[PDB]
Amino acid sequence: TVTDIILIHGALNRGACYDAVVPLLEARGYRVHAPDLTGHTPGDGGHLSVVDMEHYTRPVADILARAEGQSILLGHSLGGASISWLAQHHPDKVAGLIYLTAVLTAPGVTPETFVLPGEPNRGTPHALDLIQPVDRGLQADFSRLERLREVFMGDYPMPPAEHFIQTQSTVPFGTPNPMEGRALEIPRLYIEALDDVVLPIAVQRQMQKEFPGPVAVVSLPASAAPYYSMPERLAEAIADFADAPAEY
Repeated sequence: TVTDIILIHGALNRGACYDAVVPLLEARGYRVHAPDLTGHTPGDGGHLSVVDMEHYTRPVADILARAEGQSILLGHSLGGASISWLAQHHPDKVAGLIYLTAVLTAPGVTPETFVLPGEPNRGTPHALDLIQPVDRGLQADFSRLERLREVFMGDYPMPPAEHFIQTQSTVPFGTPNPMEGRALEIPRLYIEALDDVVLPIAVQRQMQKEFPGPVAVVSLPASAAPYYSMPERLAEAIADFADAPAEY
């Protein structure tokens, strides 16, 4: 039944960020994908090209279309707003959702609800401090490289440029979760990064607790990027979920 595993990057990242994890899942017998979202491939136009969530997620819709069977969608950090949106529109194509220290927001709730300071257990003030506006775009603050590294990339045994883009579209921050009806019947899994300081473990829990209905959860002892510090443990739980998502 489950045929493809689709891994989806966070803000300012690219598909390639998952390089270490892809062949581990492939060994578990899956067609594994790590596409760039719209605006995330150098030479494609960048952040102003992204019209809306449909346009931003099209490279994932396209893959799901050629899928022989069912798919698991994984989102990292900001990626969770992409897989919630896709779930609404292709629930026939999706068998399961993985939120990897990602943004899981209740129906009709935007991700910014949890980036901005607020109560209870809201705010990502490390990221607001290191990611800055430009033009409608967001971009890291390159005057503080070591800070950029300990905060966003401390799990890397720095990463290579293939893993990143310069400018991020604001589209997925302001677009609210459209999941209704069948989409809420998809099994949901949240993988926590317990030592994350981008998205504090308290915010992660506040998001699991605020989503209507059950969320299965696995806890990883990682920081903002578990695909760097522990690909093997991560793939394993990803494949244990794709082996039978209704019962994990």
